[PDB]
Amino acid sequence: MNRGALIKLVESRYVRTDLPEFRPGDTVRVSYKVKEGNRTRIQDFEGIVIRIRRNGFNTTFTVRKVSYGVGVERIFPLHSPLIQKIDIVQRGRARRAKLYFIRNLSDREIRRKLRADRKRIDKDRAAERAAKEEVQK
Amino acid sequence: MIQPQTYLEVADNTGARKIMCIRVLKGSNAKYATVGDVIVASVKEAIPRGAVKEGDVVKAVVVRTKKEVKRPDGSAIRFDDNAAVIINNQLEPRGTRVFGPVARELREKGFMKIVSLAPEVL
Amino acid sequence: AKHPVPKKKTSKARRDARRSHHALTPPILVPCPECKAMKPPHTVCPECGYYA
Amino acid sequence: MDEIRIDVMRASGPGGQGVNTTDSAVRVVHLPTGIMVTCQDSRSQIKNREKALMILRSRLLEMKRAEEAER
Amino acid sequence: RHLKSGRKLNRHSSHRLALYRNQAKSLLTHGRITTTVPKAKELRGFVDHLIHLAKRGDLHARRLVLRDLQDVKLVRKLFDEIAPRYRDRQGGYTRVLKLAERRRGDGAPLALVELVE
Amino acid sequence: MKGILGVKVGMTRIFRDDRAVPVTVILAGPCPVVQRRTPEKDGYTAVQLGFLPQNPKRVNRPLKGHFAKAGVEPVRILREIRDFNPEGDTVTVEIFKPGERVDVTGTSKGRGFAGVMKRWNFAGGPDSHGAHKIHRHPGSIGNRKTPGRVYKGKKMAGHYGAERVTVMNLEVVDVIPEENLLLVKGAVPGPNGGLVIVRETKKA
RNA sequence: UAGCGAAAUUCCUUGUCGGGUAAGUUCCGACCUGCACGAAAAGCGUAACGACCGGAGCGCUGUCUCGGCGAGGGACCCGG
RNA sequence: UGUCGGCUCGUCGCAUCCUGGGGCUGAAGAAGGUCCCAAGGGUUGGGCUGUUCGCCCAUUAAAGCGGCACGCGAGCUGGGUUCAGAACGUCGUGAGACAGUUCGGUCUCUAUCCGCCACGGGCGCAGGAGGCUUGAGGGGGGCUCUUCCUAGUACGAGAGGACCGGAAGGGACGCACCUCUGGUUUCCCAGCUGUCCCUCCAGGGGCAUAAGCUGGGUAGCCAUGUGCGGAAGGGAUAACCGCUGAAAGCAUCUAAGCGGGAAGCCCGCCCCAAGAUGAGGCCUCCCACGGCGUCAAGCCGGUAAGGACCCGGGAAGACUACCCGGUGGAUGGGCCGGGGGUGUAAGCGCCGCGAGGCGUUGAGCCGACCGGUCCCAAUCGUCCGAGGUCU
Ligand SMILES: [Mg+2]
Ligand SMILES: [Mg+2]
Ligand SMILES: [Mg+2]
Ligand SMILES: [Mg+2]
Ligand SMILES: [Mg+2]
Ligand SMILES: [Mg+2]
Ligand SMILES: [Mg+2]
Ligand SMILES: [Mg+2]
Ligand SMILES: [Mg+2]
Ligand SMILES: [Mg+2]
Ligand SMILES: [Mg+2]
Ligand SMILES: [Mg+2]
Ligand SMILES: [Mg+2]
Ligand SMILES: [Mg+2]
Ligand SMILES: [Mg+2]
Ligand SMILES: [Mg+2]
Ligand SMILES: [Mg+2]
Ligand SMILES: [Mg+2]
Ligand SMILES: [Mg+2]
Ligand SMILES: [Mg+2]
Ligand SMILES: [Mg+2]
Ligand SMILES: [Mg+2]
Ligand SMILES: [Mg+2]
Ligand SMILES: [Mg+2]
Ligand SMILES: [Mg+2]
Ligand SMILES: [Mg+2]
Ligand SMILES: [Mg+2]
Ligand SMILES: [Mg+2]
Ligand SMILES: [Mg+2]
Ligand SMILES: [Mg+2]
Ligand SMILES: [Mg+2]
Ligand SMILES: [Mg+2]
Ligand SMILES: [Mg+2]
Ligand SMILES: [Mg+2]
Ligand SMILES: [Mg+2]
Ligand SMILES: [Mg+2]
Ligand SMILES: [Mg+2]
Ligand SMILES: [Mg+2]
Ligand SMILES: [Mg+2]
Ligand SMILES: [Mg+2]
Ligand SMILES: [Mg+2]
Ligand SMILES: [Mg+2]
Ligand SMILES: [Mg+2]
Ligand SMILES: [Mg+2]
Ligand SMILES: [Mg+2]
Ligand SMILES: [Mg+2]
Ligand SMILES: [Mg+2]
Ligand SMILES: [Mg+2]
Ligand SMILES: [Mg+2]
Ligand SMILES: [Mg+2]
Ligand SMILES: [Mg+2]
Ligand SMILES: [Mg+2]
Ligand SMILES: [Mg+2]
Ligand SMILES: [Mg+2]
Ligand SMILES: [Mg+2]
Ligand SMILES: [Mg+2]
Ligand SMILES: [Mg+2]
Ligand SMILES: [Mg+2]
Ligand SMILES: [Mg+2]
Ligand SMILES: [Mg+2]
Ligand SMILES: [Mg+2]
Ligand SMILES: [Mg+2]
Ligand SMILES: [Mg+2]
Ligand SMILES: [Mg+2]
Ligand SMILES: [Mg+2]
Ligand SMILES: [Mg+2]
Ligand SMILES: [Mg+2]
Ligand SMILES: [Mg+2]
Ligand SMILES: [Mg+2]
Ligand SMILES: [Mg+2]
Ligand SMILES: [Mg+2]
Ligand SMILES: [Mg+2]
Ligand SMILES: [Mg+2]
Ligand SMILES: [Mg+2]
Ligand SMILES: [Mg+2]
Ligand SMILES: [Mg+2]
Ligand SMILES: [Mg+2]
Ligand SMILES: [Mg+2]
Ligand SMILES: [Mg+2]
Ligand SMILES: [Mg+2]
Ligand SMILES: [Mg+2]
Ligand SMILES: [Mg+2]
Ligand SMILES: [Mg+2]
Ligand SMILES: [Mg+2]
Ligand SMILES: [Mg+2]
Ligand SMILES: [Mg+2]
Ligand SMILES: [Mg+2]
Ligand SMILES: [Mg+2]
Ligand SMILES: [Mg+2]
Ligand SMILES: [Mg+2]
Ligand SMILES: [Mg+2]
Ligand SMILES: [Mg+2]
Ligand SMILES: [Mg+2]
Ligand SMILES: [Mg+2]
Ligand SMILES: [Mg+2]
Ligand SMILES: [Mg+2]
Ligand SMILES: [Mg+2]
Ligand SMILES: [Mg+2]
Ligand SMILES: [Mg+2]
Ligand SMILES: [Mg+2]
Ligand SMILES: [Mg+2]
Ligand SMILES: [Mg+2]
Ligand SMILES: [Mg+2]
Ligand SMILES: [Mg+2]
Ligand SMILES: [Mg+2]
Ligand SMILES: [Mg+2]
Ligand SMILES: [Mg+2]
Ligand SMILES: [Mg+2]
Ligand SMILES: [Mg+2]
Ligand SMILES: [Mg+2]
Ligand SMILES: [Mg+2]
Ligand SMILES: [Mg+2]
Ligand SMILES: [Mg+2]
Ligand SMILES: [Mg+2]
Ligand SMILES: [Mg+2]
Ligand SMILES: [Mg+2]
Ligand SMILES: [Mg+2]
Ligand SMILES: [Mg+2]
Ligand SMILES: [Mg+2]
Ligand SMILES: [Mg+2]
Ligand SMILES: [Mg+2]
Ligand SMILES: [Mg+2]
Ligand SMILES: [Mg+2]
Ligand SMILES: [Mg+2]
Ligand SMILES: [Mg+2]
Ligand SMILES: [Mg+2]
Ligand SMILES: [Mg+2]
Ligand SMILES: [Mg+2]
Ligand SMILES: [Mg+2]
Ligand SMILES: [Mg+2]
Ligand SMILES: [Mg+2]
Ligand SMILES: [Mg+2]
Ligand SMILES: [Mg+2]
Ligand SMILES: [Mg+2]
Ligand SMILES: [Mg+2]
Ligand SMILES: [Mg+2]
Repeated sequence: MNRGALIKLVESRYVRTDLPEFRPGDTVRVSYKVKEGNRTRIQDFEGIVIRIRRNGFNTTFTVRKVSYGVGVERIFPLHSPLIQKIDIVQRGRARRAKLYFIRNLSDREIRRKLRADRKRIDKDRAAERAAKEEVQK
Repeated sequence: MIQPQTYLEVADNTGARKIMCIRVLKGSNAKYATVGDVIVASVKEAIPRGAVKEGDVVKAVVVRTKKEVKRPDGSAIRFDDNAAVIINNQLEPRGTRVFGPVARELREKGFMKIVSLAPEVL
Repeated sequence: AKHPVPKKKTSKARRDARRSHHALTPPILVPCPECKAMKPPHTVCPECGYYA
Repeated sequence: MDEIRIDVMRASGPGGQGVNTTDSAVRVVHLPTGIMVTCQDSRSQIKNREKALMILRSRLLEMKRAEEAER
Repeated sequence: RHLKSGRKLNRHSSHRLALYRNQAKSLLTHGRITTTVPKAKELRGFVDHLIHLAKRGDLHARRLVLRDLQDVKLVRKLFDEIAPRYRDRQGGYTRVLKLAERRRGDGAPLALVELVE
Repeated sequence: MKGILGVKVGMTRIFRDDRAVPVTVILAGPCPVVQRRTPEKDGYTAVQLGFLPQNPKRVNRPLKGHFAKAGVEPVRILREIRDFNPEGDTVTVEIFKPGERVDVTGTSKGRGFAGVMKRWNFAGGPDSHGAHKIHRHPGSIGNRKTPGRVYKGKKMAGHYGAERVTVMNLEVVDVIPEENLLLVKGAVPGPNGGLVIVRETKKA
């Protein structure tokens, strides 16, 4: 009975590792399996990461964006079977965890407040185009 | 959540700008109202010589809430502010072009007339 | 002196009755490894000592 | 009378713990016309009811003499 | 209701905190200390941590124990005599023992926080 | 009338076909039959179902004889299930099929000596104008001389919770026999470790 | 008389009309039918000034929908 | 014998506002009128006024009436009324007066008894002891709207628009739960200020609350969040519909008898429960007196099964009780792994005059959650406890 953990982790066979890295302070777009009137589609959602709530399974994350004058946020179950493809577009400096403070000043300052994490930027573009040539030959 | 005495913005061009919820139209004694619901409200201000003037008691349907809406598929979505659209007893917008995103919930309520004019059907 | 006021002088019979469970309960002691002195359970003792 | 609703209630103003309980301030209303008249100066309901009604009568009268002569 | 949390303490944050630190300083000074049953039990956990943290070495760990114990000479001793003595004695670096005495006046149950050996 | 014991192990959420569903996780290990009481031997039909293993030394009680009476490893706990004499010598999670709805009884968390407001979710009292004496206070309780007393069972503060609570019509989600696990529709009484029973609901 | 006037004065009275509000026995403008103003027990008015009394709006908020959690001093247990 | 209204908590009545059923209709259908049956449950938010009352806005299935000292001030409020001040109209020569107005105006920490909500101690239960139970009796719960399908059919000139049977969704309310969303999380982590100190720099503590301020936060508790409940169904019955049917050759639902028929009643569901002294039942364990009592009625030291004390400790808990563990051991505490929170420690190196910046680095630190390991601590021992009446 000393498996209180693993037990919860057994039904947790709904896991998914087809999902890149992304720490708060970097914009990212996700194609969600959104059902239209009756059919199914993949409405793209393009925004920055605000919250990341880690709790083993069901560990969700939030994404807020500007839309025609209004700001809209969305919380996504990380290992949700409806996250077709979560694509990274640009990473930046964190210096925070839950950065709701962007709500306050969502302007050209929010850009100079959220820098460009050249650290991960390099590691990303490099490891990408570097391991590509390896998978080639 | 939207209750009486609540100020909502106007996502359409009905001329209205801000309206205070007079009441939530639902069960005998509702308590709140979120995206998709319809509420009796009063215009607390409107564009000069608009289609609807200050003090007009109209019925409107929520389009955006500050309180995130839960999705059956575990998903969640929250807006920056609370707004709606002045409707007809025919449950159709008194105005046309309705700028500003909406919600997919409006779809299961028969307000497709809205969603068609709503650019960002999020 | 305020609202809370006893109505009647509690009969001396009821008083004692009240203090029924009021009686004490003798302490608990056991013989010790050192002397024959009676140490309280799970405890050391003066003029006795201990180990480890 | 069948169209005159009579309502009673606690008077308003001084009257010690009397007025507080001893209500009986009369107030009538002509349902079809929606014109009510009230009175709470006397210490007795009936005394007021008489006023209230008779007053209403006077009101309606002039309202009838109004249109009647208006025509 | 809500003791689902960890342990228990009296006084107020600042106080109880300084309390632990004080009983720590005093403890590492004499080794065998007498106090109340609870104060001991809690103090037990607190001290062991400092000892095991001292079991380490890096000056960071040092400066870390310098947040609780202030006396540089005292902490110095910890990284010299105290820690080594308990080498390879992972966990339970101290001992708690019930005393038969009872503080007069308040009837307090005394005890002992002994540095195992 | 299906019936099997188990304990609440925790709860997360799964994904049905393309929708999210919060579910609770129970553990229905093998429950050895101990005493199939017939109406002849008693007056009602039922079955004593054991549970967790035991240090044979702790069960030195006459329980030893009761266990040996059916010849079984000394379990820890055992209760009855009215109107239910199945088969074999042990019940399992195989009893429930993904789709059947079940009733689960548990022991609610004890909220100790809870206040009226907390207990029966009352209204309380004015936080502003009114005297800082009756914020969370039942206020009135009775009338004048008539009746002069208090209606028995009048909702008052006090020790509340930690009792027998039965939740109903929880649909059986994915059941994995591979580990004696069982998934249900989430909201289940009792903490993470309480002994609960799972029976057959009454839809019709 | 001037002036003021359902008034710190208007019983009928939530007078009537206009304004403010979704809705206003209160509030403001106005008429006069002043139960019961009115010229030094002063009349009408008035910048500024009140911990003075009334109405509205903005801002904001556990006042409220409606409550939840947390801290400490009591309460509670033991010794005096 | 504290007096309005308000708040809080309600409970009862039925002359029923709603939902339930039913008769008649000047009842086509829809909708309605009126009368009968029927409290089980429900019976909104707001503007104005001290108000009750009422008027009004928006809605509603409906926004019921009344009793309980027009329920409730040892539960609260104090706007009203009901002292002293003051004022206007006002009557009085006046002092003063006004169910005539206006402004202000001290509601008293300790519950003995009954009663009510919770919890324990004692005895009892004609052997002792452990586990599981029976359900007498009682408590809880009883609401409802909306779209569509049947079918735009029956009905109807038309506009409209059914019964019945079925499905789906929503409100309010109840119970329970932390997965998710959301909250708190008093030292979990970090940033920041003034200052005093350690130790000059770096680094670091106290204090600015009872956290100094701020950014964020697991477990826990929790609602805004999640699940589930009202029901089905059996039985009897209400007003009522009807049968056979005489009195009374006809007639009649009744006078014998019989059937159908309510959100109501009984049962069913859920919770308590043999102090059900009418003390129930089941399964299992231990068993003789060893001595006085001639009898009857009892006592005594030791025992058995088994329990208690003490100790570590708990989502259990004021206390006590409840629950597991107590070396034949993972009970807590420490240590290690993990989950989790924060968000690149310290030190050193590099760049820049410098504040700082870069790397070392998802680093360091790290409460409660999940699990492991005997380093610390549950060492040791004590008391109790049928030996079971008569026919
Ligand atoms: Mg899978
Ligand atoms: Mg995926
Ligand atoms: Mg620019
Ligand atoms: Mg205007
Ligand atoms: Mg429509
Ligand atoms: Mg469109
Ligand atoms: Mg468009
Ligand atoms: Mg005596
Ligand atoms: Mg005694
Ligand atoms: Mg008077
Ligand atoms: Mg009265
Ligand atoms: Mg009277
Ligand atoms: Mg009288
Ligand atoms: Mg008079
Ligand atoms: Mg507690
Ligand atoms: Mg401090
Ligand atoms: Mg610790
Ligand atoms: Mg609680
Ligand atoms: Mg609560
Ligand atoms: Mg509650
Ligand atoms: Mg209630
Ligand atoms: Mg309230
Ligand atoms: Mg007060
Ligand atoms: Mg006071
Ligand atoms: Mg007081
Ligand atoms: Mg009273
Ligand atoms: Mg005027
Ligand atoms: Mg008047
Ligand atoms: Mg008026
Ligand atoms: Mg006029
Ligand atoms: Mg007017
Ligand atoms: Mg007007
Ligand atoms: Mg207007
Ligand atoms: Mg207003
Ligand atoms: Mg008006
Ligand atoms: Mg004129
Ligand atoms: Mg005069
Ligand atoms: Mg004058
Ligand atoms: Mg004069
Ligand atoms: Mg004069
Ligand atoms: Mg003047
Ligand atoms: Mg002036
Ligand atoms: Mg002055
Ligand atoms: Mg003044
Ligand atoms: Mg409050
Ligand atoms: Mg608390
Ligand atoms: Mg507190
Ligand atoms: Mg406290
Ligand atoms: Mg004392
Ligand atoms: Mg209530
Ligand atoms: Mg009917
Ligand atoms: Mg009818
Ligand atoms: Mg018909
Ligand atoms: Mg017709
Ligand atoms: Mg009832
Ligand atoms: Mg109100
Ligand atoms: Mg108001
Ligand atoms: Mg107002
Ligand atoms: Mg008012
Ligand atoms: Mg009022
Ligand atoms: Mg009126
Ligand atoms: Mg209306
Ligand atoms: Mg009543
Ligand atoms: Mg009264
Ligand atoms: Mg009262
Ligand atoms: Mg009072
Ligand atoms: Mg009162
Ligand atoms: Mg009283
Ligand atoms: Mg006052
Ligand atoms: Mg007043
Ligand atoms: Mg007054
Ligand atoms: Mg005079
Ligand atoms: Mg006043
Ligand atoms: Mg006053
Ligand atoms: Mg005091
Ligand atoms: Mg008492
Ligand atoms: Mg009884
Ligand atoms: Mg019963
Ligand atoms: Mg047709
Ligand atoms: Mg046709
Ligand atoms: Mg036709
Ligand atoms: Mg025809
Ligand atoms: Mg036809
Ligand atoms: Mg049509
Ligand atoms: Mg019909
Ligand atoms: Mg729907
Ligand atoms: Mg939670
Ligand atoms: Mg949470
Ligand atoms: Mg800290
Ligand atoms: Mg701090
Ligand atoms: Mg400092
Ligand atoms: Mg100092
Ligand atoms: Mg530095
Ligand atoms: Mg310095
Ligand atoms: Mg200091
Ligand atoms: Mg100092
Ligand atoms: Mg500090
Ligand atoms: Mg100071
Ligand atoms: Mg201080
Ligand atoms: Mg903080
Ligand atoms: Mg926060
Ligand atoms: Mg939390
Ligand atoms: Mg609490
Ligand atoms: Mg709720
Ligand atoms: Mg129903
Ligand atoms: Mg429902
Ligand atoms: Mg039925
Ligand atoms: Mg017939
Ligand atoms: Mg015949
Ligand atoms: Mg016949
Ligand atoms: Mg007939
Ligand atoms: Mg007859
Ligand atoms: Mg029925
Ligand atoms: Mg029925
Ligand atoms: Mg019953
Ligand atoms: Mg003998
Ligand atoms: Mg005998
Ligand atoms: Mg014991
Ligand atoms: Mg034990
Ligand atoms: Mg032992
Ligand atoms: Mg352990
Ligand atoms: Mg442990
Ligand atoms: Mg521990
Ligand atoms: Mg993490
Ligand atoms: Mg760095
Ligand atoms: Mg370098
Ligand atoms: Mg530079
Ligand atoms: Mg520097
Ligand atoms: Mg720290
Ligand atoms: Mg860790
Ligand atoms: Mg050991
Ligand atoms: Mg070791
Ligand atoms: Mg003995
Ligand atoms: Mg004996
Ligand atoms: Mg014999
Ligand atoms: Mg015989």
